[PDB]
Amino acid sequence: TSSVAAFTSGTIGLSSPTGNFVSSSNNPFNGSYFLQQINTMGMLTTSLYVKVDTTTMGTRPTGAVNENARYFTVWVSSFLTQCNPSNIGQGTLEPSNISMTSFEPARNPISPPVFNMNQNIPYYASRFGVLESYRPIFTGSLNTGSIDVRMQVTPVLATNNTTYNLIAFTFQCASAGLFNPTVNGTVAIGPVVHTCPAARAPVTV
Amino acid sequence: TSSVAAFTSGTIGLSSPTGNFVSSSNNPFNGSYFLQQINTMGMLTTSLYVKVDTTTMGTRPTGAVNENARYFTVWVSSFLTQCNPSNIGQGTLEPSNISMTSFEPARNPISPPVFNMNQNIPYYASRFGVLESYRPIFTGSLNTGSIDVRMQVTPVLATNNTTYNLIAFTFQCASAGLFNPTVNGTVAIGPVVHTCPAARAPVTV
Amino acid sequence: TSSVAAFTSGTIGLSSPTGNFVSSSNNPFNGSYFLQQINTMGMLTTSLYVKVDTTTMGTRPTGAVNENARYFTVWVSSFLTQCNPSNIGQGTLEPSNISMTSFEPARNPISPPVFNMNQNIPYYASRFGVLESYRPIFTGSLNTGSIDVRMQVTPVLATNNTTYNLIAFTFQCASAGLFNPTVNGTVAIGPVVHTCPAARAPVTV
Repeated sequence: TSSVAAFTSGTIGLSSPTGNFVSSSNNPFNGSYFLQQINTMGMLTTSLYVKVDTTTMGTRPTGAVNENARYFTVWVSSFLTQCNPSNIGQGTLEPSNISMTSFEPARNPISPPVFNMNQNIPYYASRFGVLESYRPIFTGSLNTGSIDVRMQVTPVLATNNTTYNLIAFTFQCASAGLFNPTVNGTVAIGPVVHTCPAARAPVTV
Repeated sequence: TSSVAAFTSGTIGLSSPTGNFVSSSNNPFNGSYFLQQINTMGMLTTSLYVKVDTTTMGTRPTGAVNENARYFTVWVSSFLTQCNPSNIGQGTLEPSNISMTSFEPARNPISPPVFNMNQNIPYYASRFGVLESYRPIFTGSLNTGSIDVRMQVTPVLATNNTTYNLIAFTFQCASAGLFNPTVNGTVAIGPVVHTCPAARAPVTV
Repeated sequence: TSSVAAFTSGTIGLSSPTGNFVSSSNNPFNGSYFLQQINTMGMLTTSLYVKVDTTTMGTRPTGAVNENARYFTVWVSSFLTQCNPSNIGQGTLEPSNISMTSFEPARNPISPPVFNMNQNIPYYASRFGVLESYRPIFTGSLNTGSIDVRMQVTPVLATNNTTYNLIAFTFQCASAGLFNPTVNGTVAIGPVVHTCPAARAPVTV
């Protein structure tokens, strides 16, 4: 068995808004993504692109509190059926017989707050970990400014009363606009690269 | 065959100014570098050191526009003959029969503006991607302050009119001086480390 | 022999305060750490967690001259018996016959100031290289605010008069409190990830 493994999911051209992301005001929406991870001997490197198109993201409730939200969270999961809040799709594994457990991040020993999926507050704010600064690309009148991303391996309490370790990425826009229904266009960000310890070196199924 | 490969170019001495770098005022200059790259199963990691010695970098013209310039760009290329704006030198491949195409970055899906080499405008500002913060080391009276580095995989229209994907690094100084002919010394920065998706896993020639 | 190798030291529990760290007021103290490193074909990646508990860190002398320190340094070393200022413990190598010399960082060609362990000032400030921003987790009255980490490969003159290359991590707290003996609690930070070139590709003993 290889001491190196890769997982890829999403659309190479950020074309299919199958991701379920949530704004800091608890409004879900849809975005495209491209996720490319490698496990090198127990260290997980995750490369993530995200794109949100106002014409394919869904309904933006009016109201100051809803339109003025600047943050949104994307969950990267290796438990694509048991615990997958953002709906990361099945992808491509290399070697093809490698277990998805090869992309589970190690338990985070700083012990951040649990994301409790049983209380149906769908927004979790990633807060404890590295903050990286990005400038995204726009089209239309949408202008988020620069976006910092907080990255935090987090225990997620599923409805089955068990905790699973996922990576929360919270995108922190400098300016309001993505969630204001009068503002239109697209914002695309990445590659957002995160490194953390994996639960294990790569294992075959 | 190997799922991991390495490319090394430049000199550890940082005293061979063969790099063709360009200030935001469109003034070319000579600088030293040391580039060490690894491809791990389709993920490209780049370590770059840059060093500029005012006595070897070439004539610095006077005038506010030239002397007050704080930004400069270095292009990292895997197409050393066909599209190599900053003159990355032939280097060492491990294993020795691995193809340079193993160090090609994957097309950036956020689609940033193309660098058109045919326009005879040598400076391109890296804008879209991660910004990392460095403190460099100086000698002499030269003092750039801290330097942030923006890192962007970019399509480049080469002089043969094929489009190639390269990595733009724009170094953003806090203080002017590097391009002031009355300010002398050296500045050395690094290791500046970038991760992005490669176009492929490693392949032999 | 593998072109990939791993080293792990410390405890995931972050409750064994055997690390010897030093504040900016030259006061030593004890902390817990969990260090996981990988060498991929000559590229060294370091994941580091640090935790400090006021009940186990040791005596914090009184007086603003001591209590107002916001910075501390942690030395990551591969020379565990000859040059190991923070007392990184023997750990676990994968594969088990791989040399510790596989985790030695390459000499830093920007040539930052040497740390001479034979003289009597224990605090060394990491200055030259990347600065990364983290938010840590607290318990108790302790609040350091956010913490930036400066990461610098550094020549260290050991007490045997040989110079070794090590990695200096200086943790820069936004607020004082950690070294004020009337403030109690814990602070845990990470994963702090650093990449730099290794002195060599992995080699077996």
